[PDB]
Amino acid sequence: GSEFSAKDERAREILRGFKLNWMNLRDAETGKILWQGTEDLSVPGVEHEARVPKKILKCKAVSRELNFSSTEQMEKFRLEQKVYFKGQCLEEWFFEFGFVIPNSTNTWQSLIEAAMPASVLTGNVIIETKFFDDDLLVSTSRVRLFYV
Ligand SMILES: COC(=O)[C@@H](N)CSC/C=C(\C)CC/C=C(\C)CC/C=C(\C)CCC=C(C)C
Repeated sequence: GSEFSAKDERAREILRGFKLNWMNLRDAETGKILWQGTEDLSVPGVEHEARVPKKILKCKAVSRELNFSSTEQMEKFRLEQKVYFKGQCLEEWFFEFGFVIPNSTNTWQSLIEAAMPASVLTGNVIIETKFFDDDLLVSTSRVRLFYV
């Protein structure tokens, strides 16, 4: 039993004012779109799914582009992602956007390098994402991946 702090309140404000507008993945060797979403995969407390083309597992590198809106100002917007296959953490990724202007829309591109078959991976891979503003944890969200 504790206070609902100033940090608890601001983390809640950032979450209620944040939306992921769209996202896509491009083959980094061709610049061509492999997968697009408009579903907000950022939303915590819902068990999200993504159905990506199995040919993605072939790519040496993919670029990921996010477009997001934030009513609240953020000093250092950043993501930590862990990739799980049946509970084993296979990858740990860090991406930094930086300062977010209040009531702004923003585009963010990152590069992911391909560090087992689609038959086995499909439905057994979870990406867990932690959304921070510096050291304030705003949300934790999870996406189960399928290769189709
Ligand atoms: C085994 O699968 C692989 O990852 C290999 N193909 C190597 S790499 C390719 C990239 C992929 C498939 C991972 C893309 C990531 C996804 C679908 C998760 C997107 C989630 C977010 C960007 C988090 C959204 C949350 C916010 C903004 C708070």
